[PDB]
Amino acid sequence: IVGGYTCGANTVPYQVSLNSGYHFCGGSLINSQWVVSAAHCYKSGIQVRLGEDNINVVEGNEQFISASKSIVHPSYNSNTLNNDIMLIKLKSAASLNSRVASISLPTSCASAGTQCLISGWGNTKSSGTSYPDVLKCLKAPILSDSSCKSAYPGQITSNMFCAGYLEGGKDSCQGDSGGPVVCSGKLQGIVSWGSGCAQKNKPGVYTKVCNYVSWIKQTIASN
Ligand SMILES: C[C@H](NCc1ccc(C(=N)N)cc1O)C(=O)O
Ligand SMILES: C[C@H](NCc1ccc(C(=N)N)cc1O)C(=O)O
Ligand SMILES: [Ca+2]
Ligand SMILES: [Fe+3]
Repeated sequence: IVGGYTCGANTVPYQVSLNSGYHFCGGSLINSQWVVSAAHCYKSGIQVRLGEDNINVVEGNEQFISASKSIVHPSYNSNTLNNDIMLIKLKSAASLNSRVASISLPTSCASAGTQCLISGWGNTKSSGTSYPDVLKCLKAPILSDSSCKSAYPGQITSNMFCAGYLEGGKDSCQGDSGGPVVCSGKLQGIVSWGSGCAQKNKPGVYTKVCNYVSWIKQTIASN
């Protein structure tokens, strides 16, 4: 996260870190046994780390659980990033408490102007590389479809939305991928892509979760 602030230990209880010997993507806990992340975050040997703040130190409250299976959306296109969503089933159910909790799925899509919270352990620099130890936070508004499409001509599908600031300086970044975009207590987006990080006129692009609620429920119900 670029231009954000330190969230504070366990203030974002649904945030998870996907780990394979190092943090490589974020994710969101939606129930005791399932996590939602981005399809481009797929890889074998994923360990889900819940209740984390400092990802380099065991401070307590952490729960490390192996992924039993990862389900990338069948229509995911790695070239366009359309349908960039993936479900991860935990080998064992997580112990839910004040520090580890699930986030609700949306019942309706969010409108432009809606303020949301984006979080992650991704790069904090727009021009360079600097990964944080603790979780970073950023409040960003969902942009209008017209502004989003004008920023990324012919690259925005109905399953994506832009959020952030056109002036630059504040944005999600590499390492934040798969992480949550929560608005009014509901998971509305997943950190997907963008052009560089925090660049002017190049807001972040996110997977529009409200379009996948039925798919998520039907998939979880059959697995
Ligand atoms: C999909 C992945 N990119 C991820 C990615 C994530 C966040 C942003 C951003 N500035 N908000 C830009 C990105 O390009 C990749 O290019 O491999
Ligand atoms: C900045 C660089 N991402 C580059 C990038 C380029 C094109 C697309 C796309 N819409 N097909 C997505 C991306 O995430 C990166 O994440 O390193
Ligand atoms: Ca830790
Ligand atoms: Fe990218």
